[PDB]
Amino acid sequence: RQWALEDFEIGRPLGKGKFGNVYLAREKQSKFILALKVLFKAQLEKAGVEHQLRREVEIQSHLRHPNILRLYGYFHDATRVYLILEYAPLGTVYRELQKLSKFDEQRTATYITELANALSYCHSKRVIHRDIKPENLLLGSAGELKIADFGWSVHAPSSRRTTLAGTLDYLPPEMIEGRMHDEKVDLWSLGVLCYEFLVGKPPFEANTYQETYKRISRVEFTFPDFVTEGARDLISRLLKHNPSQRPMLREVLEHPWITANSSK
Amino acid sequence: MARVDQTPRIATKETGESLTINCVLRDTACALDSTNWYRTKLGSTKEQTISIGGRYSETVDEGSNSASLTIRDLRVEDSGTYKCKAIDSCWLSREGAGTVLTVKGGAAA
Ligand SMILES: Nc1ncnc2c1ncn2[C@@H]1O[C@H](COP(=O)(O)OP(=O)(O)O)[C@@H](O)[C@H]1O
Repeated sequence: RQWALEDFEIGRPLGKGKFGNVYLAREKQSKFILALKVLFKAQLEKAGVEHQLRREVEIQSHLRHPNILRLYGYFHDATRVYLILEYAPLGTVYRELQKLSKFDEQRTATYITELANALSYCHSKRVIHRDIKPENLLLGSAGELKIADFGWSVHAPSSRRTTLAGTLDYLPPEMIEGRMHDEKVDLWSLGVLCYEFLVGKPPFEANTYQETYKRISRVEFTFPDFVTEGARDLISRLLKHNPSQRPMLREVLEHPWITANSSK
Repeated sequence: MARVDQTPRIATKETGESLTINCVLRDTACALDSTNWYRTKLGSTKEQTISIGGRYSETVDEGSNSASLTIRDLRVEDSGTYKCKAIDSCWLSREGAGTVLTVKGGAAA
């Protein structure tokens, strides 16, 4: 593999991941600033996810969209794998939500527009994304979000059961109840994120696994009084137990509440 | 001297027929266990993922370092260039040289 560590100057850590750290870096010839994600092979192998990562990195290499984090390339040495990534200078949406507590309708509708645009592009490339979490949404220099999780699928439908994530909070009912799933997961994700952006917490959050499982399966959620009628309409249309009843992405992008509030 | 051998390099089929494309990673102990399939339709510039399901199916033969893609009930729309692409167990990029598929006849009609 042709890139090598000696091609890069390394700067401060950008953060720590499950399998290594991510650093700010620049390529020596062009001085182009980027992020270098370092993963230890032995840790990937320990967790038994190295094969899956190779599948995902290959898929990611083809995706070129302003709201999808760009993978520029990769390389390896005896102990590590290096991913050469687009540097996102404004951090995660997760952190932004921590700082602001809740987003207003303009910021929310604009973010939902960016996600729907990204997901539309993905459909045109026939790749499926799985659940979307705020900690895996990064922010570019102009404040535009970037899907950063490499969580792609090429089986429609899929019976897959990744990821042993943190909670169930971002998973659709078909994924937690053990049924087949496909592109319609997209719309559930948009509903969960739209709610979380406006309210400050995802709609099925609970103190126990049991209660969260039940609320997702039953689609048990309520709105604080300040959530407006248009937001309620969109979110309620998105969070359908039956995936086939969820809207098309075009319907999200054309929803009156989105077009009224989105800056894009 | 590792090479991916993709066959057939050229295929002409009639509508309703089936096509199997094979990709084999030869002359290396590196394993081809992670193959994805891609297509650029004839006349188009957009490469697309071949999503598995419906008319599209795929197999892997770990013992022979191979992978296959089968398209059944071929349609004129299926005409285009097809490639297997993977990152092998040695973290090295592998791609087949491609299958140029032409679907002509046999009834439109
Ligand atoms: N491309 C990037 N640009 C800027 N910051 C990043 C980038 N990738 C990761 N980070 C930061 O590095 C931290 C490590 O995250 P990540 O690589 O997503 O870990 P994991 O592999 O455990 O998901 C993240 O919290 C994020 O804040």
